[PDB]
Amino acid sequence: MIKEFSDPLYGFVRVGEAGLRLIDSFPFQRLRYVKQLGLAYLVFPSAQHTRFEHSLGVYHITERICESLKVKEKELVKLAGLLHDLGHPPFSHTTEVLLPRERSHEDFTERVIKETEIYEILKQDYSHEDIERLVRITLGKPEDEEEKLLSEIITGEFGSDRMDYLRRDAYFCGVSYGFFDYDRLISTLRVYENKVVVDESGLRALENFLISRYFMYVQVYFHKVVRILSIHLVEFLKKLISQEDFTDINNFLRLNDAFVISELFKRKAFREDFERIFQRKHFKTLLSTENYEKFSETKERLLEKFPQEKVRFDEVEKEVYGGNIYVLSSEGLKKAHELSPLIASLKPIKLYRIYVDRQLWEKARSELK
Amino acid sequence: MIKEFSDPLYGFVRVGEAGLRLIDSFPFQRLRYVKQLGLAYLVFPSAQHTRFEHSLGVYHITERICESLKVKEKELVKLAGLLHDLGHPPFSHTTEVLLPRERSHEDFTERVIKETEIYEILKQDYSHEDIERLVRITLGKPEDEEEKLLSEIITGEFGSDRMDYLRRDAYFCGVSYGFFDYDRLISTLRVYENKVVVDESGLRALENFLISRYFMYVQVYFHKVVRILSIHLVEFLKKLISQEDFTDINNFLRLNDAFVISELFKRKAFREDFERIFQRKHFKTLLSTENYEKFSETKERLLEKFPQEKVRFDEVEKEVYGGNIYVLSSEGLKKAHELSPLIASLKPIKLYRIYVDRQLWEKARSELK
Amino acid sequence: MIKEFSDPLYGFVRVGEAGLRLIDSFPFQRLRYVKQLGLAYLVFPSAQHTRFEHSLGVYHITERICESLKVKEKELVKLAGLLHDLGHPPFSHTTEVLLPRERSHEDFTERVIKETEIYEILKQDYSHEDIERLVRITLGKPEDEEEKLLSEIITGEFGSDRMDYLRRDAYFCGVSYGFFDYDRLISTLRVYENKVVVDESGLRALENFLISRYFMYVQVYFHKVVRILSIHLVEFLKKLISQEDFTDINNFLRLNDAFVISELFKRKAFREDFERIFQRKHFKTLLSTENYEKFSETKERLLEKFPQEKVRFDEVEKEVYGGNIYVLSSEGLKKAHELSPLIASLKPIKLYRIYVDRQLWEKARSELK
Amino acid sequence: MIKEFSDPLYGFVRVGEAGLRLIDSFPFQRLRYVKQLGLAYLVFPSAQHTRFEHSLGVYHITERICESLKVKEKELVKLAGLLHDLGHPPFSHTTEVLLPRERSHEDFTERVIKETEIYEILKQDYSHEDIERLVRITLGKPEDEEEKLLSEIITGEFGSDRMDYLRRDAYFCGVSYGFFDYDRLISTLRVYENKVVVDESGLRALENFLISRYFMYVQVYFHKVVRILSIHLVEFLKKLISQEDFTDINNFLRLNDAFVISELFKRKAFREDFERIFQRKHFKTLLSTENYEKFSETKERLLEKFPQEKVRFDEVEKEVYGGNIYVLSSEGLKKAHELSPLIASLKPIKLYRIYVDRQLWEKARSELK
Ligand SMILES: Nc1nc2c(ncn2[C@@H]2O[C@H](COP(=O)(O)OP(=O)(O)O)[C@@H](O)[C@H]2O)c(=O)[nH]1
Ligand SMILES: Nc1nc2c(ncn2[C@@H]2O[C@H](COP(=O)(O)OP(=O)(O)O)[C@@H](O)[C@H]2O)c(=O)[nH]1
Ligand SMILES: Nc1nc2c(ncn2[C@@H]2O[C@H](COP(=O)(O)OP(=O)(O)O)[C@@H](O)[C@H]2O)c(=O)[nH]1
Ligand SMILES: Nc1nc2c(ncn2[C@@H]2O[C@H](COP(=O)(O)OP(=O)(O)O)[C@@H](O)[C@H]2O)c(=O)[nH]1
Ligand SMILES: [Br-]
Ligand SMILES: [Br-]
Ligand SMILES: [Cl-]
Ligand SMILES: [Cl-]
Ligand SMILES: [Cl-]
Ligand SMILES: [Cl-]
Ligand SMILES: [Cl-]
Ligand SMILES: [Cl-]
Ligand SMILES: [Cl-]
Ligand SMILES: [Cl-]
Ligand SMILES: [Cl-]
Ligand SMILES: [Cl-]
Ligand SMILES: [Zn+2]
Ligand SMILES: [Zn+2]
Ligand SMILES: [Zn+2]
Ligand SMILES: [Zn+2]
Repeated sequence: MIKEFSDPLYGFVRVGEAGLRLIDSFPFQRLRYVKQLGLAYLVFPSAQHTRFEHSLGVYHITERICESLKVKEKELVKLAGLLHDLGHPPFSHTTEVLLPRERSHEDFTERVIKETEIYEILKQDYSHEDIERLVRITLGKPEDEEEKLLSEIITGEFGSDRMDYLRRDAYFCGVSYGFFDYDRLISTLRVYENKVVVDESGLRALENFLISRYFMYVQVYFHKVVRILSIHLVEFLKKLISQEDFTDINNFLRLNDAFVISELFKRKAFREDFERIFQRKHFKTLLSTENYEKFSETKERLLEKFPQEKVRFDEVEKEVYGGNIYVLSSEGLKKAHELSPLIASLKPIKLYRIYVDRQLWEKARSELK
Repeated sequence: MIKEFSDPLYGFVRVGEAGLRLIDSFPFQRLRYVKQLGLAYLVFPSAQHTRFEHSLGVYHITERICESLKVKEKELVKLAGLLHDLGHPPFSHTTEVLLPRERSHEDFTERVIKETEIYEILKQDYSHEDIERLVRITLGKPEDEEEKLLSEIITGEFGSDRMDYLRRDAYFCGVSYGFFDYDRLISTLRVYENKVVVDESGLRALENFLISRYFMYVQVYFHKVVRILSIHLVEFLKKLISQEDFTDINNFLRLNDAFVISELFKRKAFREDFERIFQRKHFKTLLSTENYEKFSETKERLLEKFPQEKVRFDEVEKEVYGGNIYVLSSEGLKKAHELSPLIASLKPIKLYRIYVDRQLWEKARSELK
Repeated sequence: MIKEFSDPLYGFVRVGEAGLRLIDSFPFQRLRYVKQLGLAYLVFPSAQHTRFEHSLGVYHITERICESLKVKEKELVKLAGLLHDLGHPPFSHTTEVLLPRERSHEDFTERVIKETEIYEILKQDYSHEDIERLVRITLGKPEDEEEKLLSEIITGEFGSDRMDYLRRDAYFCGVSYGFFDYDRLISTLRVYENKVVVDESGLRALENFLISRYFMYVQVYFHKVVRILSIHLVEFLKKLISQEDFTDINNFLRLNDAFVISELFKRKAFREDFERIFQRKHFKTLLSTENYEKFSETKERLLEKFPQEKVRFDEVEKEVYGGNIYVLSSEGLKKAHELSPLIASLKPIKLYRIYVDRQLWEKARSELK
Repeated sequence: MIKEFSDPLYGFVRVGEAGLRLIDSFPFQRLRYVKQLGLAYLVFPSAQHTRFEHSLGVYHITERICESLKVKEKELVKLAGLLHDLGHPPFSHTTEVLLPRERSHEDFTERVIKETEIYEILKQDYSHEDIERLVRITLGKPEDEEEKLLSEIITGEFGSDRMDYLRRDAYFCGVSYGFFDYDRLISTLRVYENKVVVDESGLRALENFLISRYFMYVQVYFHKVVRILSIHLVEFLKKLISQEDFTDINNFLRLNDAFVISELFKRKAFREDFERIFQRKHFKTLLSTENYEKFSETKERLLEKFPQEKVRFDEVEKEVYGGNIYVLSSEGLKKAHELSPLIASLKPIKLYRIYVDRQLWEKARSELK
């Protein structure tokens, strides 16, 4: 009826019968073989956590938020959270790689829910219409204001998805700045005018959350080496799937880290990809800057001199505060930046990197600056 | 010879023989009877830590920083850290009330070191000249470059004094928002051009340190009730020291928290002081705002209707980053804001408060809206 | 209506209107001036926490346990927990000192509840009969099986009193072994046959709790120096109160740490007490042993040779597991030691100490072993 | 020259050039593909940590212990710590299945060090003789007293190997019951009479270490489902290595977790193995008891009615304290139980389990009661 799972992020996650049935299905079990952070373990060696544990964590936090917000459709929203990652391919930024292969561009999460045993499991407790609702909610495609609130609980600025992965990524990578008082923040959330908002008692908790998110992006998600390994990985994965066909969902489901890593370790047609990823031959950071003009002028000089195939450019950006968070004050709604100098200080992260083939690095360095 | 003291911040603090002799003296033991945060325990109940434990913590953090920086004169700077608080008067913001009531203005820390057994104790290990250098170092008044480096270790922006109190204040108040473990920050410190600077590998640790400091200010030091209690206390302390004579250092040494409180709890002349501070009859916050114009305008309308005696004003304007921290880059020494857009962007804290006698509070409220 | 208090042990403690009224009374405020651990700060310098914060913590944990156990009289039990320490005198083991003074030997907690403004505050919400019930519950003097369950929630083996002070004492003294997963233990508690019992899912949590309790006793409560300072303190306090009269409860209420410490610091008739406690002249540990026979034979030799006034003996004992804890298993109640080798291993702590005047220590050492 | 690796257990692990050259070799990188705890992640989902991170942690803890103990041959013992796992075969309890399938029985750790690039790498820094000493030290087979001391640092009861895995296993499994920070224990270690011993000031830290180890055994290593999964895995692994030839070391090196799992997930011969391990069809626990007689009697009645193939038995009998740890007292060297009644009293863990095919489980249950 209820089973407990140890999770070092929370203590224990209690899961009821519907979640357990889903957990034991083949598509959910597959997530144990998909690292949350892809190749990041090559930089942060303890980053071994998988999408399976993250999905359990999302279910847990979704439950907590639904409890705090007194949401009526609690069980349906918890399952939406649990199943949020079913269609995630192995690695980072590789949904954009898979989608253009299949003719429909149908989201893989929607497909795994509707085309596998997951669909049958859900029907035990829900109508097909409620299942369509859970698909909209989990994919962030609400059709009305009711679904919008429920979807925000998982995918919003305070969503259970983000709350779990920020803390889980911090815990495994070893980044103490990524922790925030999730418990206190959840307790200060309110529904107001069909929005999830923060009570003014939660203003420090909100600051801490936004700042923790800043640290995770600068330290881990935008780490210069994590990014170039991902660049090499995606170029490889583009080749591997180039003639693969996803009309059969089982060709998606057979995609896990090990499958891709094995093709890389064994086929000699991919030796170059293999070296760039696994033998420390990734292109080397020539420039990392917050100054777009400096980046652009260096990029231009390099491309005048070096062939394009020997360089890579990466422009990364993330709003730390997107201007759309309300704080419920004594005098009604206000925007968080009106009340917080810290939130008021927050600007988008903008980082520009140039990487070069290890053979040309010295030449590119001296003949360019 | 070497004794260990339990300290929940650090595990144990190990102290050598010179430090123990100093710890055992009466002017150091006095610090056990002066709360680090004065009356803050009336708002944050667990803020019971004293200047005694803080001083042991400063000694321990000074040791650590000297170890990281490979400082020659380690023992002397450790002792300068240890004795840094000898001249502190009970509660907060009290130095400025005692100095005018003393003819020459001499710093009480220097007086306690020179006019009590502390001097004889230090003379066992240090020359007359090194004791004068210890005094300058501890007061932040160096006369040369060696003294300036050593003084920076204790009193600088991330000096051992601040590193200990920010962490200890958070630990005892219960402030779960900052990350307060500066082991990483300490490890990335360097001496360059005779300054304590941060290596670029410590940029994130420096960001975390400045954010943790912002949280302590907004949550604790500038808490609106903490501030009004201190306003009441300081008014009283001035009456109590109308014209006390500090020519005899023992009249300073007898000032501890219990002495001040007893003088209050007992005398019928000081009854309204007692009520405002200890019977929860402090002036009530009418306005707390970040807008100087709203403050100025409310102050005007208010002083039209009510007498000055029945109101108190408080202006807090505090820099979260002072523009004077160096980071050692591969390109040489930079200002921290030159390398961290986030630090470059941290805004100052600006808060304006108006407090009114609790009897007139409802009267003042509706008469202003 | 609800006020939040920061407590580093829990985050925030939320207190309703009845608790707030009680908190702001003179007898509850007095507890801010009574250190939980008495003179232990002379050994563990950060042990500055007071009975005021402990009482708030007891209220908080009582609420949590009542919630987990679905107790009907939740509010009355929470207040019983909040008011549990009202009659605690300053220091350790000094209730046994005060009781024989007053003619009635009435418990001081009962007296403070019934003879001060506390009584009037409680009547706002409860009948005098319910107030008598709260007195029985808080003092562990239940009159029937209903009251017995409620009283166990506060004063039992898993009581909220113990759960708070073990963790609070660990947090402030700096003893990491004294922490246990209080949250998990509370969640596995059950009421069965009018007893608080532990579900079998909580068996590890129970082991951890009992072991944490072991560490606190060996490291802190029975620390050899903590004990001899308490021995000197109690002998002093016996003198101070010898002719004091407690028929007026205000003579109890004026007893706080500062009052006693001041009599000690200022009256020269007590110079010897003062030195033994505050000038490092406490009797020195000559023998500390688990072997009663070795203790007894050494005690006899010393008393043949030295006058009794120059030695002190201390026999300390504590059951770590008292054989009276039930675990609700699949096949009904069992005793914890049937299921746990760790609990099965636990024997009473038995420690025997001899202390001697610092003048006779060397003579006692050589002329005795 | 010196590189830093994030490790959530320690902050960062700093490695010098000899260690980096070893870390970058293929036999060391293999360890990234072998989970520390085998199949435990099927019960404790976050148990994803690998032998790679564990080996870096052993290197780091070895460094720390050499620093505390002032060990001359620090670099050599650190490298012995680093390479300790080179010969580990994927999953748990697998050494004993590989050794009989290899003619001479030579330890695979020694083979990997001598028969791969590891040897050439070590020869850059160490003589032929020091490499033979490193091998003995790491295998716990010393030939003299220096080698024995160094080997104790890694493989002893509180060796760096155990200190790291107990803490790392707790951190990733989520075991909140022990205290697993052994900084204090390390600081109290001494070398006496050429043994690693504990100073009496570390008696409590030693008690905590042994209790923390008890918790890991009862909660994780002896978890009834963890044990049955390993029983199924080991039966399969034996079939897979019926007669594989390990004369070529590359046939050992190609054994990682994914290789074993692939061999299973794919071949139709191994289908019931696959189901028992990966499709939650493991034999179900019929009996778990501490009573050998109940075990023996249930085993008998059971084997009367059901065939051997449909049942599995497991006997676990593990010493929580082995009687062979020394504590340096003021009276000289003692056994730990001579000084700690609690350690003297810790009982062994004894657990007997009977598991049955999940089809026959209800049939076996009521036929036995
Ligand atoms: N060399 C090496 N570094 C690793 C490994 N795993 C994690 N790391 C860390 O991640 C970083 C990888 O960057 P690297 O490829 O060496 O390029 P770098 O930025 O010039 O040092 C290193 O600095 C290490 O701190 C590993 O297996 N080998
Ligand atoms: N009333 C009261 N509040 C306390 C006490 N100790 C700490 N606090 C905390 O102090 C804060 C504000 O106190 P209060 O005097 O009631 O000011 P106000 O509520 O802002 O008008 C609240 O967070 C209380 O939780 C106490 O003894 N009495
Ligand atoms: N000397 C000294 N020790 C203190 C003080 N506060 C805490 N301690 C600690 O508590 C212990 C007190 O014991 P002490 O009176 O010195 O007798 P000891 O057991 O022989 O060291 C010391 O070992 C210190 O670790 C203090 O003010 N002075
Ligand atoms: N059913 C199931 N349990 C899991 C899984 N991963 C971890 N667990 C935990 O594994 C434990 C026991 O698993 P199970 O196979 O159901 O054995 P049983 O419940 O004791 O018969 C429970 O604590 C689960 O919470 C999973 O994928 N499926
Ligand atoms: Br569920
Ligand atoms: Br209440
Ligand atoms: Cl939680
Ligand atoms: Cl990736
Ligand atoms: Cl995010
Ligand atoms: Cl010293
Ligand atoms: Cl103050
Ligand atoms: Cl809590
Ligand atoms: Cl005491
Ligand atoms: Cl107790
Ligand atoms: Cl090295
Ligand atoms: Cl295994
Ligand atoms: Zn997600
Ligand atoms: Zn200070
Ligand atoms: Zn209590
Ligand atoms: Zn190992």
